[PDB]
Amino acid sequence: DNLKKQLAVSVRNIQWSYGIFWSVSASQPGVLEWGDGYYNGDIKTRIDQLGLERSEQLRELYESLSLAALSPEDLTDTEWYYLVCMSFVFNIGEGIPGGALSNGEPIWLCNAETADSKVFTRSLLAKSASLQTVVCFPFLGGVLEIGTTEHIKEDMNVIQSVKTLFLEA
Amino acid sequence: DNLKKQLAVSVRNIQWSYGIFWSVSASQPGVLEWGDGYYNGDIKTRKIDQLGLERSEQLRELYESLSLAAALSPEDLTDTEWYYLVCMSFVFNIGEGIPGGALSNGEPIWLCNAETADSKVFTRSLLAKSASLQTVVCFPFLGGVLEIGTTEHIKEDMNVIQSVKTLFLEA
Ligand SMILES: [Cl-]
Ligand SMILES: [Cl-]
Ligand SMILES: [Cl-]
Ligand code: NA
Repeated sequence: DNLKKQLAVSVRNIQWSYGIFWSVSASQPGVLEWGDGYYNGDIKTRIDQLGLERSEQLRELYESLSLAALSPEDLTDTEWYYLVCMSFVFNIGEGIPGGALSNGEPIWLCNAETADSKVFTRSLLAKSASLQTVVCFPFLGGVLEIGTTEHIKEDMNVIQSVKTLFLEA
Repeated sequence: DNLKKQLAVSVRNIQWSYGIFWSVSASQPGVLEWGDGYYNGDIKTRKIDQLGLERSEQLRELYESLSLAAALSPEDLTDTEWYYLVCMSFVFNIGEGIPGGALSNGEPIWLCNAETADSKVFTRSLLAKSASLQTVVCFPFLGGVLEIGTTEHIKEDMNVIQSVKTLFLEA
């Protein structure tokens, strides 16, 4: 699809730090890759109703590193978490996105920064980005991930609220 | 084992910004991958470390964390350090880019104004531009490819390649 506006409305509404849609590979069944995202976090360096520009710029920088443009020194540590997630690919069963696809239900990580590296492969990247809460759930034939620098106890109403905001955007 | 001390002596001696040894994949004939490097460029942060290996070891540690005691965070790096770090991800087919070109041709490729090089010759010309790297040189060496680059404009000088190989083997 193109999911950019849906991701933006839903992340900005719940006021979390970022969202990613992990989509199933066209070529490799049961392999998740980066589909699209929205970055809603802090920046240190500077009609777009939904503030898509910084997300489009982080994407452009990722594409140039992986072979008003941003340079690497412009990013916060939270922006680097967002950008390096674009490189990640998950086998069904693998990590929190692969886990959520296989299990067919949410994985809600509180204290994500301390999660076992075999449950959450990104726990140390989360720690450097001050990301505390990370949530993955099956949605639209892929996996929707949201994370925040805030500590939020497991609340299935947040997931319901994102799916609804997403589908009505 | 490793080339870290050899790379350090030779890059620090010629006073260039960095060196990389691209080594042929054990698994894939004619594919180059990152073997080892030495970063000799600017920084913005701050047992005897004679050759200043620590920052190179820290840039490697940060790369391994990004690809899944004084560890670096991404915000700590200069734009030249980012060139050095993202090179660790790159893989080249024989014939492909300047390292693959150097392996295939069996001789040096000396890029001046590397920031303006055609992207089919030098895949990294825009990364070079963001890192203020002007001169990039690859040549076959030890069954792989040695790459050196600098923020300076240095016209083609095969005596630089001779001095690096000699410094490298006498290190
Ligand atoms: Cl020094
Ligand atoms: Cl290249
Ligand atoms: Cl030059
Ligand atoms: Na994970």
